[PDB]
Amino acid sequence: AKETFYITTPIYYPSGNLHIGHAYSTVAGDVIARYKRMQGYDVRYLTGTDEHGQKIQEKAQKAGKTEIEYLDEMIAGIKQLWAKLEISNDDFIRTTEERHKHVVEQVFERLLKQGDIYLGEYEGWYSVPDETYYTESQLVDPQYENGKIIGGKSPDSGHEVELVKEESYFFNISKYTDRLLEFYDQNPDFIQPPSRKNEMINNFIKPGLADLAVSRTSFNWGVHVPSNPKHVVYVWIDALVNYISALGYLSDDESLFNKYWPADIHLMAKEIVRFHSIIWPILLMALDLPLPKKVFAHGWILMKDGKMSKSKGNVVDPNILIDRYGLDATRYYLMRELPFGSDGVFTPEAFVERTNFDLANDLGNLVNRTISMVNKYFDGELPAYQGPLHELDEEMEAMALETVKSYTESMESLQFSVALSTVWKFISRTNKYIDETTPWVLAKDDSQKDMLGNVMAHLVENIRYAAVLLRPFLTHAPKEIFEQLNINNPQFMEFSSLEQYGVLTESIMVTGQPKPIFP
Ligand SMILES: Clc1ccc(Nc2nc(NCc3nc4ccccc4[nH]3)nc(N3CCOCC3)n2)c(Cl)c1
Ligand SMILES: [Mg+2]
Repeated sequence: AKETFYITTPIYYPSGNLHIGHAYSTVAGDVIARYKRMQGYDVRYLTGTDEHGQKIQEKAQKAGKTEIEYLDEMIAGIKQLWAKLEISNDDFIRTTEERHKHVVEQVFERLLKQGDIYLGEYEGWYSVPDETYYTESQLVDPQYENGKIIGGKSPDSGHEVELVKEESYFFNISKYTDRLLEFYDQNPDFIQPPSRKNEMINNFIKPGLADLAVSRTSFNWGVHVPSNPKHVVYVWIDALVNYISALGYLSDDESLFNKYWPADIHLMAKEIVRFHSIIWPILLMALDLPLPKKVFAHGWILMKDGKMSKSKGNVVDPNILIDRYGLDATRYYLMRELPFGSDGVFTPEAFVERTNFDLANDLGNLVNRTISMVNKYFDGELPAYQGPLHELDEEMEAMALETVKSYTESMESLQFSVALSTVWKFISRTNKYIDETTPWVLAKDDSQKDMLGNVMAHLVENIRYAAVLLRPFLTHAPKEIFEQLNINNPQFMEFSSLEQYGVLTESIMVTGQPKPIFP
């Protein structure tokens, strides 16, 4: 077998308007997926949607549609974005799918039988419009009476909160506390970034874990608890098991599950990392199922006003960006501007600057300079590579291998903006190499055609290296670079083709008519 690799994005909630940060997750998952497939893994890459709850019932009803009708339309639009981003997801899990709903049912009923889930009462500070409960310390403008909390406001919307008591099934999770802590100890790389682990052991595990209310009686649109249909499965169990339902767990064909579980990486935004680090492995322990090998939270893409939403007036539509500026530009900015363990920022100015200077100038003009010259000096015939003939070739070819080495180390540690900048260090140095070798000077001396060709050989081989490294990130530039150069063998486009510098042992006819990589 190709060794398997299973990567996931969270399931998105179909409110209707998607930012660059929802886009960030799918694009990054895609970079990981494309990269793993290039390394020879049997990849499965999952995304999908969280389709249940009170808020969808309401959305549907305002739009004047049934839930499904409303849902199908939100999802058509979601899947359209991911097609337009060229997300290489192998499947798309909808929580409204029988395959998912059947898992939810069975999972719930089993934890009931085991005695992990019990009937009690939830009490909390509820916000009607937010469809969300808040802790006393999360309240804004709290109201006190003789030292006791009596009311306050939602920190999201600022609507008044109201104390609600309600009947809930509860999943007893603190019973798995010491196992979880042992699982963290035996799996040190589990939580990425790892600085995220202690804040969580501190803030959430050691206080320690409260029983989790996992159903409600207050909505209809959702998976009903079979032994008790008045109760509907709340977000925790419904959303998490997306990752195992998509694989045919507990169906009649569990081959995908047997093949791909456990996941190698759950990728997520930081707001739900706690849920995937604590609740999720505990639920898996309760099901006697293997735990995922890694969970990775990325930061947010912020503005100058500051975090991104419909409300502040700071929403950026990935869609218009692809249209305005091109696909490769958009994918590039997102991956290039979000460091591991940090938030990033969208400025229209920063965007155009990164697209112009990195992509169009550094890369695009290296390619056009190089073809122009092969066409001026050799009428389109690129002399086959020979060896490191020029004083600078030996350390430049070393730099090419060092580029690939340092890129791979960044790709494995999830440090994408660093893998990209490393490639661009090599990009720039290849541009420097034209200035250094001044081919036009060589071109005037007939006894220098060998060296001229050596210089050209290097430039192209340097371009080819950068195109291969960029393939997980950019779905257009690399292919269009290989065509322009008339590198037409699929093998010369793979990672293995980078182990030894100078791979074009025969003459090739670069394009007569080179156009911009980035228009
Ligand atoms: Cl893969 C994945 C994706 C998301 C999440 N978390 C997550 N999602 C959502 N979505 C909206 C939402 N509301 C829902 C109601 C019923 C069923 C599914 C519902 N989904 N809402 C929350 N809330 C946490 C507490 O405040 C209120 C909402 N948490 C998890 Cl744990 C896993
Ligand atoms: Mg009822």
